[PDB]
Amino acid sequence: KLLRAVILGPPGSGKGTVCQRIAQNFGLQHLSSGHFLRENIKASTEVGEMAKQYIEKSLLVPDHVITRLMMSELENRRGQHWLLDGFPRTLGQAEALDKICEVDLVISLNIPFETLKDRLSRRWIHPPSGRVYNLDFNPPHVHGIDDVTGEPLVQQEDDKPEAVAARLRQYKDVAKPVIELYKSRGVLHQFSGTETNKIWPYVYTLFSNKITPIQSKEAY
Ligand SMILES: Nc1nc2c(ncn2[C@@H]2O[C@H](COP(=O)(O)OP(=O)(O)OP(=O)(O)OP(=O)(O)OP(=O)(O)OC[C@@H]3O[C@H](n4cnc5c(=O)[nH]c(N)nc54)[C@@H](O)[C@H]3O)[C@@H](O)[C@H]2O)c(=O)[nH]1
Repeated sequence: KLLRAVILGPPGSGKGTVCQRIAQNFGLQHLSSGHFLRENIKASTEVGEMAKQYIEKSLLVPDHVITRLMMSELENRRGQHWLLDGFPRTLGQAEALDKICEVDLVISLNIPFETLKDRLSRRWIHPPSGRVYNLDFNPPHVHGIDDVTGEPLVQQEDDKPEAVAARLRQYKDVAKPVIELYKSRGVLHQFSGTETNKIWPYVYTLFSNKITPIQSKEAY
């Protein structure tokens, strides 16, 4: 009935980029744990307050806290098509997911470390606004500064080479049971390469099997 789709891959792999193309071609919003984590911190909710207790201590917010805030969001979006970016991260989150839907489509992105490192080295942000500047696509009008405020741009910690390598290894270690699970159900589609542009046509085709591509009024 409603679509239940998932895009997985290590940080830097282009999950956000693919989700954005899916929005422009299908009108399908994507849902991510980081985005819902932000939203809960801004609203100062009970789960937001739990996450902040970890963050204040420079601790990773545990998977179970993320499962909690994600299931709560999905359980309140039961009449919507879902496109999940990077969730489930773990086998236990995949199983949590199983209780409230049947996952139709899983896209896995396998991108070499060198590409990950080179993509993320080219990303800068304006931290207060969260405006993101990809230097190969949308660089700031003036070098080093935000387009509105002219305040200096920052490189996110996770975007630096050592952090990129650490996060890739963290991903590899956790990803295998999740990919195996969806592989045995026949819903997993795996893509490798260095260019999102080259992977996109295959992903497009998979979504158009499930939901109608948007066309313009005068395309008839
Ligand atoms: N336990 C726990 N888990 C968490 C927590 N928060 C989030 N999680 C999640 O951990 C996730 C990792 O999430 P993250 O929020 O820390 O980071 P992530 O969603 O992996 O974001 P990234 O922005 O690092 O990666 P991604 O969305 O895959 O990349 P993006 O599409 O933004 O591309 C990166 C750059 O490459 C560029 N790009 C893309 N394709 C190409 C291309 O073809 N060519 C070039 N030159 N550039 C390209 C883009 O313009 C972009 O600048 C798991 O899956 C869970 O969802 C948490 O607090 N605790």
